Amino acid sequence: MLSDEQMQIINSLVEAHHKTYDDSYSDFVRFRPPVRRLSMLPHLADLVSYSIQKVIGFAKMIPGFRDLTAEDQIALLKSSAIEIIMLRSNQSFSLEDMSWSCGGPDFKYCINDVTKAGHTLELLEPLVKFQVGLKKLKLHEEEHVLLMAICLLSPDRPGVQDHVRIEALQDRLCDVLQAYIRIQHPGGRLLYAKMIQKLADLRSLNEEHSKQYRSLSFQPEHSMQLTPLVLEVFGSEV
Amino acid sequence: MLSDEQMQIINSLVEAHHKTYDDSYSDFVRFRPPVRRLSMLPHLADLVSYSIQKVIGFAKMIPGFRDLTAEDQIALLKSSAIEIIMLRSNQSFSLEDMSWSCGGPDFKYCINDVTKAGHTLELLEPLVKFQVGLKKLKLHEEEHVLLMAICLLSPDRPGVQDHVRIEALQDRLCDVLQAYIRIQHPGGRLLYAKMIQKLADLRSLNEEHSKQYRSLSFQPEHSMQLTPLVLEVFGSEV
Amino acid sequence: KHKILHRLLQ
Amino acid sequence: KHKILHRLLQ
Ligand SMILES: C=C1/C(=C\C=C2/CCC[C@]3(C)[C@@H](C(CCCC(C)(C)O)CCCC(C)(C)O)CC[C@@H]23)C[C@@H](O)C[C@@H]1O
Ligand SMILES: C=C1/C(=C\C=C2/CCC[C@]3(C)[C@@H](C(CCCC(C)(C)O)CCCC(C)(C)O)CC[C@@H]23)C[C@@H](O)C[C@@H]1O
Repeated sequence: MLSDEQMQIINSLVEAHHKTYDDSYSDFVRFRPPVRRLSMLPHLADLVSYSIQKVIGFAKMIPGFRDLTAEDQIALLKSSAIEIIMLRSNQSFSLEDMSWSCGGPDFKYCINDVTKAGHTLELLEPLVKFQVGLKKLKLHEEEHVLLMAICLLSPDRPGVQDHVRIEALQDRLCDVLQAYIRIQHPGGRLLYAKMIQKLADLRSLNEEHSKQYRSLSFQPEHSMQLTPLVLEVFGSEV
Repeated sequence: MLSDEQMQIINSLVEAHHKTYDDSYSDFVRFRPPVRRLSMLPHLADLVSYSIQKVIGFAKMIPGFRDLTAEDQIALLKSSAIEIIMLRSNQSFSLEDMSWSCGGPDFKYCINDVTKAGHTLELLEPLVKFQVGLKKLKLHEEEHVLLMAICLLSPDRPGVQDHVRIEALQDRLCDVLQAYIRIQHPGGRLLYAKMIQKLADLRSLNEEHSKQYRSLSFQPEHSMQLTPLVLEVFGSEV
Repeated sequence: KHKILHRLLQ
Repeated sequence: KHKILHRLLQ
Protein backbone atom coordinates (compact mmCIF):
# COMPACT_ATOMS: atom_id res chain seq x y z
CA MET A 1 0.00 0.00 0.00
CA LEU A 2 0.95 3.67 -0.57
CA SER A 3 2.74 5.97 1.86
CA ASP A 4 1.68 9.30 3.29
CA GLU A 5 3.88 11.43 1.06
CA GLN A 6 2.79 9.63 -2.10
CA MET A 7 -0.85 9.98 -1.14
CA GLN A 8 -0.33 13.68 -0.47
CA ILE A 9 0.96 13.93 -4.05
CA ILE A 10 -2.18 12.28 -5.45
CA ASN A 11 -4.39 14.74 -3.59
CA SER A 12 -2.44 17.79 -4.78
CA LEU A 13 -2.53 16.72 -8.41
CA VAL A 14 -6.20 15.74 -8.38
CA GLU A 15 -7.08 19.02 -6.74
CA ALA A 16 -4.93 21.02 -9.16
CA HIS A 17 -6.65 19.38 -12.10
CA HIS A 18 -10.19 19.93 -10.76
CA LYS A 19 -9.21 23.55 -10.21
CA THR A 20 -7.98 23.99 -13.79
CA TYR A 21 -10.41 21.87 -15.83
CA ASP A 22 -14.14 22.52 -16.30
CA ASP A 23 -16.21 19.57 -17.54
CA SER A 24 -18.93 22.00 -18.64
CA TYR A 25 -16.62 24.05 -20.92
CA SER A 26 -18.55 27.21 -20.11
CA ASP A 27 -15.64 29.57 -20.79
CA PHE A 28 -15.57 28.65 -24.49
CA VAL A 29 -18.18 31.32 -25.25
CA ARG A 30 -15.60 33.96 -24.42
CA PHE A 31 -13.34 32.80 -27.27
CA ARG A 32 -13.64 34.31 -30.72
CA PRO A 33 -16.46 32.19 -32.23
CA PRO A 34 -15.67 29.22 -34.48
CA VAL A 35 -16.35 29.34 -38.21
CA ARG A 36 -16.59 26.19 -40.32
CA ARG A 37 -8.68 30.73 -45.09
CA LEU A 38 -8.24 28.97 -41.76
CA SER A 39 -11.58 30.12 -40.43
CA MET A 40 -11.20 27.98 -37.33
CA LEU A 41 -7.81 29.46 -36.55
CA PRO A 42 -9.11 32.39 -34.49
CA HIS A 43 -11.24 30.13 -32.29
CA LEU A 44 -8.76 27.30 -31.84
CA ALA A 45 -5.96 29.78 -31.14
CA ASP A 46 -8.09 31.03 -28.25
CA LEU A 47 -8.89 27.49 -27.09
CA VAL A 48 -5.18 26.68 -27.02
CA SER A 49 -4.23 29.96 -25.34
CA TYR A 50 -6.83 29.39 -22.65
CA SER A 51 -5.46 25.88 -22.11
CA ILE A 52 -1.85 27.04 -21.73
CA GLN A 53 -2.94 29.24 -18.85
CA LYS A 54 -4.61 26.21 -17.36
CA VAL A 55 -1.58 23.98 -17.84
CA ILE A 56 0.48 26.72 -16.17
CA GLY A 57 -1.98 26.74 -13.26
CA PHE A 58 -1.82 22.98 -12.91
CA ALA A 59 1.99 22.99 -13.24
CA LYS A 60 2.44 25.55 -10.51
CA MET A 61 0.79 22.98 -8.26
CA ILE A 62 2.88 19.98 -9.15
CA PRO A 63 4.91 19.17 -6.01
CA GLY A 64 8.54 20.15 -6.64
CA PHE A 65 7.95 22.23 -9.79
CA ARG A 66 7.53 25.52 -7.92
CA ASP A 67 11.08 25.13 -6.60
CA LEU A 68 12.69 24.88 -10.04
CA THR A 69 14.44 27.93 -11.51
CA ALA A 70 12.12 30.25 -13.41
CA GLU A 71 14.06 29.30 -16.50
CA ASP A 72 13.57 25.55 -16.16
CA GLN A 73 9.91 26.08 -15.41
CA ILE A 74 9.66 28.07 -18.62
CA ALA A 75 11.74 25.46 -20.46
CA LEU A 76 9.49 22.59 -19.38
CA LEU A 77 6.32 24.51 -20.22
CA LYS A 78 7.46 25.60 -23.66
CA SER A 79 8.40 22.09 -24.78
CA SER A 80 5.57 20.12 -23.10
CA ALA A 81 2.61 22.51 -23.29
CA ILE A 82 1.20 21.07 -26.52
CA GLU A 83 1.62 17.53 -25.14
CA ILE A 84 -0.22 18.38 -21.93
CA ILE A 85 -2.90 20.02 -24.10
CA MET A 86 -3.42 16.78 -26.01
CA LEU A 87 -3.47 14.74 -22.80
CA ARG A 88 -6.09 16.77 -20.95
CA SER A 89 -8.18 17.08 -24.10
CA ASN A 90 -8.78 13.32 -23.91
CA GLN A 91 -11.40 14.02 -21.25
CA SER A 92 -13.54 15.77 -23.87
CA PHE A 93 -12.75 13.24 -26.59
CA SER A 94 -15.47 10.79 -27.60
CA LEU A 95 -14.86 7.38 -29.18
CA GLU A 96 -18.53 7.57 -30.13
CA ASP A 97 -18.11 10.33 -32.70
CA MET A 98 -14.31 10.62 -32.91
CA SER A 99 -14.36 14.25 -31.77
CA TRP A 100 -13.78 16.53 -28.80
CA SER A 101 -17.28 17.23 -27.53
CA CYS A 102 -17.31 20.48 -25.57
CA GLY A 103 -20.71 21.89 -26.49
CA GLY A 104 -23.55 21.81 -28.99
CA PRO A 105 -22.64 22.00 -32.68
CA ASP A 106 -20.36 24.98 -32.10
CA PHE A 107 -17.96 23.42 -29.60
CA LYS A 108 -17.87 19.91 -31.03
CA TYR A 109 -14.49 19.58 -32.72
CA CYS A 110 -14.09 17.36 -35.78
CA ILE A 111 -10.83 16.42 -37.47
CA ASN A 112 -12.13 18.59 -40.31
CA ASP A 113 -12.19 21.70 -38.13
CA VAL A 114 -8.55 21.48 -37.09
CA THR A 115 -7.85 21.60 -40.83
CA LYS A 116 -9.49 25.00 -41.11
CA ALA A 117 -6.82 26.03 -38.62
CA GLY A 118 -3.92 25.16 -40.89
CA HIS A 119 -3.45 21.43 -40.17
CA THR A 120 -3.40 18.58 -42.70
CA LEU A 121 -5.29 15.27 -42.41
CA GLU A 122 -2.05 13.33 -42.62
CA LEU A 123 -0.96 14.52 -39.17
CA LEU A 124 -4.45 14.99 -37.80
CA GLU A 125 -4.81 11.22 -38.14
CA PRO A 126 -2.18 10.18 -35.53
CA LEU A 127 -3.77 12.58 -33.04
CA VAL A 128 -7.11 10.75 -33.28
CA LYS A 129 -5.25 7.45 -33.07
CA PHE A 130 -3.53 8.70 -29.90
CA GLN A 131 -6.82 9.99 -28.48
CA VAL A 132 -8.64 6.71 -29.19
CA GLY A 133 -5.89 4.52 -27.79
CA LEU A 134 -5.52 6.65 -24.66
CA LYS A 135 -9.28 6.65 -24.08
CA LYS A 136 -9.32 2.86 -24.21
CA LEU A 137 -7.01 2.73 -21.21
CA LYS A 138 -9.98 3.80 -19.06
CA LEU A 139 -7.55 5.62 -16.75
CA HIS A 140 -8.60 6.59 -13.24
CA GLU A 141 -8.57 10.33 -12.58
CA GLU A 142 -5.54 9.70 -10.37
CA GLU A 143 -3.60 8.09 -13.22
CA HIS A 144 -4.60 10.73 -15.77
CA VAL A 145 -3.37 13.51 -13.54
CA LEU A 146 -0.17 11.64 -12.73
CA LEU A 147 0.64 11.01 -16.38
CA MET A 148 0.26 14.72 -17.10
CA ALA A 149 2.74 15.64 -14.35
CA ILE A 150 5.12 12.91 -15.53
CA CYS A 151 4.99 14.32 -19.05
CA LEU A 152 5.60 17.82 -17.78
CA LEU A 153 8.68 16.80 -15.81
CA SER A 154 10.51 15.04 -18.64
CA PRO A 155 14.21 15.96 -18.17
CA ASP A 156 14.73 15.45 -21.92
CA ARG A 157 13.53 18.90 -23.02
CA PRO A 158 15.48 21.43 -25.08
CA GLY A 159 16.59 24.34 -22.92
CA VAL A 160 16.53 22.58 -19.53
CA GLN A 161 19.30 23.20 -16.99
CA ASP A 162 19.05 21.28 -13.72
CA HIS A 163 18.05 18.14 -15.62
CA VAL A 164 19.20 16.05 -12.67
CA ARG A 165 16.62 17.57 -10.33
CA ILE A 166 13.95 17.38 -13.04
CA GLU A 167 14.93 13.76 -13.54
CA ALA A 168 14.55 13.08 -9.82
CA LEU A 169 11.15 14.78 -9.45
CA GLN A 170 9.78 12.90 -12.42
CA ASP A 171 10.97 9.61 -10.91
CA ARG A 172 9.20 10.30 -7.60
CA LEU A 173 6.01 10.82 -9.63
CA CYS A 174 6.62 7.71 -11.73
CA ASP A 175 6.83 5.79 -8.42
CA VAL A 176 3.46 6.92 -7.17
CA LEU A 177 1.95 5.99 -10.52
CA GLN A 178 3.37 2.48 -10.50
CA ALA A 179 2.44 1.94 -6.85
CA TYR A 180 -1.08 3.33 -7.37
CA ILE A 181 -1.84 1.04 -10.33
CA ARG A 182 -0.48 -1.92 -8.35
CA ILE A 183 -2.54 -1.31 -5.19
CA GLN A 184 -5.61 0.53 -6.48
CA HIS A 185 -6.08 -0.45 -10.12
CA PRO A 186 -7.54 -3.98 -10.42
CA GLY A 187 -6.44 -5.52 -13.70
CA GLY A 188 -3.58 -3.27 -14.72
CA ARG A 189 -0.38 -5.31 -15.04
CA LEU A 190 0.48 -3.74 -18.41
CA LEU A 191 -1.15 -0.35 -17.86
CA TYR A 192 2.00 1.39 -16.63
CA ALA A 193 4.14 0.36 -19.60
CA LYS A 194 1.22 1.30 -21.86
CA MET A 195 1.09 4.76 -20.29
CA ILE A 196 4.83 5.27 -20.60
CA GLN A 197 4.39 4.35 -24.24
CA LYS A 198 1.92 7.23 -24.66
CA LEU A 199 4.64 9.65 -23.60
CA ALA A 200 6.67 8.67 -26.67
CA ASP A 201 3.69 9.00 -29.02
CA LEU A 202 3.29 12.50 -27.63
CA ARG A 203 6.88 13.31 -28.57
CA SER A 204 6.14 12.61 -32.23
CA LEU A 205 2.86 14.50 -32.12
CA ASN A 206 4.84 17.32 -30.56
CA GLU A 207 7.55 17.36 -33.24
CA GLU A 208 4.87 17.19 -35.91
CA HIS A 209 2.98 20.15 -34.47
CA SER A 210 6.22 22.12 -34.25
CA LYS A 211 6.66 21.85 -38.02
CA GLN A 212 3.05 22.65 -38.88
CA TYR A 213 3.12 25.56 -36.45
CA ARG A 214 6.44 26.91 -37.73
CA SER A 215 4.99 27.22 -41.23
CA LEU A 216 1.82 28.91 -39.97
CA SER A 217 3.85 31.04 -37.57
CA PHE A 218 6.03 32.49 -40.36
CA GLN A 219 3.15 33.82 -42.44
CA PRO A 220 2.15 37.15 -40.84
CA GLU A 221 -1.43 37.00 -42.14
CA HIS A 222 -1.74 33.88 -39.98
CA SER A 223 0.34 34.67 -36.93
CA MET A 224 -1.75 37.80 -36.56
CA GLN A 225 -4.66 35.47 -35.74
CA LEU A 226 -2.78 33.83 -32.85
CA THR A 227 -2.54 35.25 -29.31
CA PRO A 228 0.48 36.71 -27.47
CA LEU A 229 0.66 33.68 -25.12
CA VAL A 230 0.62 31.17 -27.98
CA LEU A 231 3.22 33.15 -29.92
CA GLU A 232 5.39 33.15 -26.79
CA VAL A 233 5.10 29.52 -25.70
CA PHE A 234 5.55 28.16 -29.23
CA GLY A 235 7.94 30.88 -30.24
CA SER A 236 11.65 30.13 -30.56
CA GLU A 237 13.19 33.13 -28.81
CA VAL A 238 15.86 31.57 -26.55
CA MET B 1 -15.99 74.65 -59.49
CA LEU B 2 -13.71 71.61 -59.01
CA SER B 3 -11.33 70.11 -61.55
CA ASP B 4 -11.15 66.61 -62.95
CA GLU B 5 -8.20 65.47 -60.86
CA GLN B 6 -9.72 66.78 -57.63
CA MET B 7 -13.01 65.09 -58.41
CA GLN B 8 -11.19 61.84 -59.14
CA ILE B 9 -9.71 62.12 -55.64
CA ILE B 10 -13.16 62.50 -54.06
CA ASN B 11 -14.40 59.38 -55.83
CA SER B 12 -11.39 57.28 -54.77
CA LEU B 13 -11.69 58.28 -51.13
CA VAL B 14 -15.45 57.82 -50.96
CA GLU B 15 -15.14 54.43 -52.59
CA ALA B 16 -12.27 53.40 -50.30
CA HIS B 17 -14.33 54.31 -47.26
CA HIS B 18 -17.47 52.47 -48.43
CA LYS B 19 -15.25 49.47 -49.06
CA THR B 20 -13.76 49.56 -45.55
CA TYR B 21 -16.69 50.64 -43.37
CA ASP B 22 -19.88 48.66 -42.71
CA ASP B 23 -22.84 50.63 -41.34
CA SER B 24 -24.40 47.38 -40.13
CA TYR B 25 -21.38 46.35 -37.99
CA SER B 26 -22.04 42.69 -38.73
CA ASP B 27 -18.42 41.60 -38.22
CA PHE B 28 -18.51 42.51 -34.52
CA VAL B 29 -19.90 39.07 -33.66
CA ARG B 30 -16.57 37.57 -34.65
CA PHE B 31 -14.76 39.52 -31.90
CA ARG B 32 -14.30 38.03 -28.46
CA PRO B 33 -17.62 38.97 -26.79
CA PRO B 34 -17.88 42.04 -24.54
CA VAL B 35 -18.28 41.71 -20.79
CA ARG B 36 -19.56 44.57 -18.64
CA ARG B 37 -10.29 43.35 -14.32
CA LEU B 38 -10.71 45.12 -17.66
CA SER B 39 -13.45 42.78 -18.83
CA MET B 40 -14.06 44.89 -21.91
CA LEU B 41 -10.40 44.77 -22.88
CA PRO B 42 -10.63 41.54 -24.90
CA HIS B 43 -13.55 42.82 -26.97
CA LEU B 44 -12.33 46.37 -27.52
CA ALA B 45 -8.84 45.10 -28.39
CA ASP B 46 -10.51 43.12 -31.18
CA LEU B 47 -12.62 46.10 -32.26
CA VAL B 48 -9.49 48.23 -32.51
CA SER B 49 -7.47 45.52 -34.27
CA TYR B 50 -10.23 45.06 -36.81
CA SER B 51 -10.30 48.82 -37.39
CA ILE B 52 -6.54 49.08 -37.96
CA GLN B 53 -6.87 46.60 -40.80
CA LYS B 54 -9.63 48.78 -42.18
CA VAL B 55 -7.62 51.99 -41.83
CA ILE B 56 -4.78 50.19 -43.64
CA GLY B 57 -7.20 49.23 -46.41
CA PHE B 58 -8.47 52.78 -46.73
CA ALA B 59 -4.92 54.18 -46.60
CA LYS B 60 -3.69 51.95 -49.38
CA MET B 61 -6.29 53.70 -51.51
CA ILE B 62 -5.42 57.27 -50.70
CA PRO B 63 -4.00 58.74 -53.93
CA GLY B 64 -0.25 59.19 -53.49
CA PHE B 65 0.15 57.07 -50.35
CA ARG B 66 0.88 53.84 -52.22
CA ASP B 67 3.96 55.51 -53.72
CA LEU B 68 5.54 56.38 -50.37
CA THR B 69 8.37 54.22 -49.01
CA ALA B 70 7.18 51.22 -47.02
CA GLU B 71 8.78 52.85 -44.02
CA ASP B 72 6.92 56.15 -44.31
CA GLN B 73 3.68 54.29 -44.87
CA ILE B 74 4.35 52.38 -41.67
CA ALA B 75 5.41 55.59 -39.91
CA LEU B 76 2.20 57.41 -40.84
CA LEU B 77 0.01 54.45 -39.87
CA LYS B 78 1.66 53.90 -36.50
CA SER B 79 1.28 57.52 -35.40
CA SER B 80 -2.16 58.28 -36.91
CA ALA B 81 -4.01 54.96 -36.59
CA ILE B 82 -5.69 55.81 -33.28
CA GLU B 83 -6.68 59.23 -34.64
CA ILE B 84 -8.24 57.73 -37.77
CA ILE B 85 -10.00 55.23 -35.48
CA MET B 86 -11.59 58.07 -33.51
CA LEU B 87 -12.56 59.91 -36.69
CA ARG B 88 -14.33 57.03 -38.43
CA SER B 89 -15.98 55.99 -35.17
CA ASN B 90 -17.95 59.26 -35.30
CA GLN B 91 -20.25 57.61 -37.83
CA SER B 92 -21.45 55.21 -35.12
CA PHE B 93 -21.53 57.88 -32.42
CA SER B 94 -24.90 59.16 -31.25
CA LEU B 95 -25.53 62.56 -29.66
CA GLU B 96 -28.81 61.03 -28.53
CA ASP B 97 -27.26 58.65 -26.01
CA MET B 98 -23.62 59.79 -26.00
CA SER B 99 -22.38 56.39 -27.17
CA TRP B 100 -21.14 54.47 -30.19
CA SER B 101 -24.19 52.51 -31.29
CA CYS B 102 -23.11 49.46 -33.28
CA GLY B 103 -25.68 46.89 -32.20
CA GLY B 104 -28.22 45.93 -29.55
CA PRO B 105 -27.12 46.14 -25.91
CA ASP B 106 -23.92 44.21 -26.64
CA PHE B 107 -22.41 46.53 -29.24
CA LYS B 108 -23.56 49.84 -27.78
CA TYR B 109 -20.46 51.41 -26.27
CA CYS B 110 -20.76 53.65 -23.22
CA ILE B 111 -18.00 55.75 -21.68
CA ASN B 112 -18.25 53.29 -18.80
CA ASP B 113 -17.27 50.35 -21.01
CA VAL B 114 -14.02 51.90 -22.23
CA THR B 115 -13.15 52.09 -18.53
CA LYS B 116 -13.38 48.32 -18.21
CA ALA B 117 -10.65 48.34 -20.84
CA GLY B 118 -8.17 50.25 -18.71
CA HIS B 119 -9.16 53.87 -19.41
CA THR B 120 -10.04 56.57 -16.86
CA LEU B 121 -13.04 58.93 -17.03
CA GLU B 122 -10.75 61.94 -16.96
CA LEU B 123 -9.47 61.21 -20.47
CA LEU B 124 -12.60 59.46 -21.66
CA GLU B 125 -14.33 62.83 -21.27
CA PRO B 126 -12.41 64.74 -24.00
CA LEU B 127 -13.12 61.90 -26.43
CA VAL B 128 -16.88 62.36 -26.00
CA LYS B 129 -16.39 66.11 -26.27
CA PHE B 130 -14.50 65.56 -29.54
CA GLN B 131 -17.14 63.12 -30.80
CA VAL B 132 -20.01 65.50 -29.96
CA GLY B 133 -18.35 68.54 -31.49
CA LEU B 134 -17.37 66.67 -34.65
CA LYS B 135 -20.89 65.27 -35.04
CA LYS B 136 -22.33 68.77 -34.87
CA LEU B 137 -20.38 69.72 -37.98
CA LYS B 138 -22.85 67.60 -39.99
CA LEU B 139 -20.04 66.80 -42.43
CA HIS B 140 -20.83 65.46 -45.90
CA GLU B 141 -19.45 62.00 -46.60
CA GLU B 142 -16.99 63.70 -48.95
CA GLU B 143 -15.64 65.94 -46.19
CA HIS B 144 -15.45 63.14 -43.61
CA VAL B 145 -13.40 60.99 -45.93
CA LEU B 146 -11.17 63.91 -46.89
CA LEU B 147 -10.46 64.83 -43.28
CA MET B 148 -9.40 61.25 -42.58
CA ALA B 149 -6.91 61.30 -45.45
CA ILE B 150 -5.65 64.73 -44.38
CA CYS B 151 -5.07 63.41 -40.86
CA LEU B 152 -3.26 60.37 -42.20
CA LEU B 153 -0.88 62.44 -44.32
CA SER B 154 0.30 64.78 -41.57
CA PRO B 155 4.04 65.30 -42.23
CA ASP B 156 4.53 66.01 -38.51
CA ARG B 157 4.76 62.37 -37.39
CA PRO B 158 7.61 60.77 -35.45
CA GLY B 159 9.60 58.46 -37.70
CA VAL B 160 8.73 60.03 -41.06
CA GLN B 161 11.40 60.47 -43.74
CA ASP B 162 10.28 62.12 -46.98
CA HIS B 163 8.28 64.68 -44.99
CA VAL B 164 8.42 67.02 -47.98
CA ARG B 165 6.48 64.64 -50.20
CA ILE B 166 4.06 63.84 -47.36
CA GLU B 167 3.66 67.56 -46.87
CA ALA B 168 2.86 68.02 -50.56
CA LEU B 169 0.32 65.18 -50.77
CA GLN B 170 -1.49 66.44 -47.72
CA ASP B 171 -1.69 69.92 -49.26
CA ARG B 172 -3.25 68.59 -52.47
CA LEU B 173 -5.91 66.94 -50.29
CA CYS B 174 -6.39 70.08 -48.20
CA ASP B 175 -7.08 71.90 -51.49
CA VAL B 176 -9.84 69.59 -52.58
CA LEU B 177 -11.41 69.92 -49.15
CA GLN B 178 -11.41 73.71 -49.20
CA ALA B 179 -12.66 73.83 -52.79
CA TYR B 180 -15.38 71.23 -52.11
CA ILE B 181 -16.78 73.11 -49.09
CA ARG B 182 -16.72 76.33 -51.11
CA ILE B 183 -18.56 74.98 -54.17
CA GLN B 184 -20.67 72.14 -52.74
CA HIS B 185 -21.28 72.90 -49.08
CA PRO B 186 -23.93 75.64 -48.66
CA GLY B 187 -23.32 77.52 -45.43
CA GLY B 188 -19.77 76.50 -44.58
CA ARG B 189 -17.55 79.59 -44.40
CA LEU B 190 -16.00 78.48 -41.09
CA LEU B 191 -16.28 74.72 -41.59
CA TYR B 192 -12.77 74.27 -43.00
CA ALA B 193 -11.02 76.06 -40.14
CA LYS B 194 -13.26 74.11 -37.74
CA MET B 195 -12.17 70.84 -39.33
CA ILE B 196 -8.50 71.76 -39.22
CA GLN B 197 -9.07 72.48 -35.55
CA LYS B 198 -10.26 68.90 -35.03
CA LEU B 199 -6.89 67.66 -36.26
CA ALA B 200 -5.22 69.35 -33.29
CA ASP B 201 -7.74 67.96 -30.79
CA LEU B 202 -6.88 64.55 -32.20
CA ARG B 203 -3.20 65.14 -31.44
CA SER B 204 -3.97 65.55 -27.75
CA LEU B 205 -6.30 62.58 -27.70
CA ASN B 206 -3.49 60.68 -29.40
CA GLU B 207 -0.84 61.67 -26.86
CA GLU B 208 -3.25 60.87 -24.05
CA HIS B 209 -3.97 57.41 -25.43
CA SER B 210 -0.25 56.77 -25.83
CA LYS B 211 0.26 57.23 -22.08
CA GLN B 212 -2.75 55.15 -21.05
CA TYR B 213 -1.73 52.45 -23.51
CA ARG B 214 1.92 52.44 -22.41
CA SER B 215 0.87 51.65 -18.85
CA LEU B 216 -1.50 48.89 -19.95
CA SER B 217 1.05 47.64 -22.48
CA PHE B 218 3.74 47.14 -19.82
CA GLN B 219 1.68 44.86 -17.61
CA PRO B 220 1.91 41.37 -19.19
CA GLU B 221 -1.39 40.19 -17.70
CA HIS B 222 -2.96 42.95 -19.81
CA SER B 223 -0.89 42.96 -22.98
CA MET B 224 -1.69 39.28 -23.27
CA GLN B 225 -5.29 40.35 -23.92
CA LEU B 226 -4.31 42.55 -26.88
CA THR B 227 -3.73 41.27 -30.44
CA PRO B 228 -0.49 41.03 -32.45
CA LEU B 229 -1.56 43.88 -34.77
CA VAL B 230 -2.39 46.23 -31.89
CA LEU B 231 0.85 45.38 -30.10
CA GLU B 232 2.70 46.15 -33.34
CA VAL B 233 1.03 49.40 -34.38
CA PHE B 234 1.12 50.87 -30.87
CA GLY B 235 4.41 49.24 -30.01
CA SER B 236 7.57 51.32 -29.87
CA GLU B 237 10.03 49.10 -31.73
CA VAL B 238 11.81 51.51 -34.10
CA LYS C 1 9.78 44.23 -36.58
CA HIS C 2 6.56 45.43 -38.20
CA LYS C 3 6.12 42.10 -39.98
CA ILE C 4 2.30 42.29 -39.89
CA LEU C 5 2.02 45.87 -41.21
CA HIS C 6 4.47 45.10 -44.01
CA ARG C 7 2.28 42.21 -45.04
CA LEU C 8 -1.00 44.12 -44.77
CA LEU C 9 0.52 46.84 -46.91
CA GLN C 10 0.77 44.05 -49.48
CA LYS D 1 11.40 37.60 -23.90
CA HIS D 2 8.95 35.30 -22.13
CA LYS D 3 7.38 38.25 -20.29
CA ILE D 4 3.91 36.66 -20.19
CA LEU D 5 5.05 33.24 -18.90
CA HIS D 6 7.18 34.89 -16.22
CA ARG D 7 4.12 36.76 -15.04
CA LEU D 8 1.79 33.78 -15.17
CA LEU D 9 4.32 31.83 -13.13
CA GLN D 10 3.64 34.54 -10.56
C1 LIG E 1 -7.55 22.18 -25.81
C2 LIG E 1 -8.48 21.32 -25.26
C3 LIG E 1 -9.66 20.62 -26.12
C4 LIG E 1 -9.49 19.95 -27.33
C5 LIG E 1 -8.28 19.67 -28.16
C6 LIG E 1 -8.11 19.67 -29.43
C7 LIG E 1 -9.26 20.00 -30.53
C8 LIG E 1 -8.91 21.28 -31.46
C9 LIG E 1 -7.37 21.18 -32.02
C10 LIG E 1 -6.15 20.69 -30.94
C11 LIG E 1 -6.02 22.11 -29.94
C12 LIG E 1 -4.89 19.94 -31.41
C13 LIG E 1 -3.94 20.90 -32.35
C14 LIG E 1 -3.11 22.18 -31.96
C15 LIG E 1 -3.60 23.42 -32.74
C16 LIG E 1 -2.94 24.69 -32.46
C17 LIG E 1 -2.23 25.64 -33.45
C18 LIG E 1 -1.66 26.88 -32.66
C19 LIG E 1 -3.23 26.19 -34.46
O1 LIG E 1 -1.14 25.04 -34.11
C20 LIG E 1 -2.93 20.07 -33.05
C21 LIG E 1 -1.53 19.86 -33.55
C22 LIG E 1 -1.17 18.37 -33.40
C23 LIG E 1 -1.05 17.60 -34.77
C24 LIG E 1 -0.20 16.32 -34.55
C25 LIG E 1 -2.45 17.18 -35.25
O2 LIG E 1 -0.36 18.45 -35.87
C26 LIG E 1 -4.19 19.44 -30.09
C27 LIG E 1 -5.39 19.01 -29.13
C28 LIG E 1 -6.73 19.37 -30.11
C29 LIG E 1 -11.04 20.82 -25.40
C30 LIG E 1 -11.06 20.58 -23.83
O3 LIG E 1 -10.88 19.18 -23.58
C31 LIG E 1 -9.87 21.35 -23.07
C32 LIG E 1 -8.49 20.96 -23.72
O4 LIG E 1 -7.39 21.67 -22.99
C1 LIG F 1 -13.42 51.51 -33.55
C2 LIG F 1 -14.63 51.96 -34.04
C3 LIG F 1 -15.94 52.17 -33.12
C4 LIG F 1 -15.96 52.88 -31.91
C5 LIG F 1 -14.91 53.59 -31.14
C6 LIG F 1 -14.68 53.67 -29.88
C7 LIG F 1 -15.57 52.95 -28.72
C8 LIG F 1 -14.72 51.90 -27.83
C9 LIG F 1 -13.30 52.57 -27.35
C10 LIG F 1 -12.41 53.47 -28.48
C11 LIG F 1 -11.82 52.19 -29.50
C12 LIG F 1 -11.50 54.64 -28.07
C13 LIG F 1 -10.21 54.11 -27.19
C14 LIG F 1 -8.99 53.23 -27.64
C15 LIG F 1 -8.94 51.90 -26.85
C16 LIG F 1 -7.87 50.96 -27.17
C17 LIG F 1 -6.81 50.35 -26.23
C18 LIG F 1 -5.86 49.41 -27.06
C19 LIG F 1 -7.48 49.48 -25.17
O1 LIG F 1 -5.99 51.33 -25.62
C20 LIG F 1 -9.55 55.26 -26.54
C21 LIG F 1 -8.30 55.98 -26.11
C22 LIG F 1 -8.54 57.50 -26.26
C23 LIG F 1 -8.64 58.27 -24.89
C24 LIG F 1 -8.33 59.77 -25.14
C25 LIG F 1 -10.07 58.15 -24.34
O2 LIG F 1 -7.63 57.75 -23.84
C26 LIG F 1 -11.11 55.35 -29.42
C27 LIG F 1 -12.42 55.29 -30.31
C28 LIG F 1 -13.49 54.47 -29.27
C29 LIG F 1 -17.17 51.47 -33.77
C30 LIG F 1 -17.37 51.67 -35.34
O3 LIG F 1 -17.73 53.03 -35.58
C31 LIG F 1 -16.02 51.40 -36.16
C32 LIG F 1 -14.85 52.28 -35.58
O4 LIG F 1 -13.60 52.02 -36.37
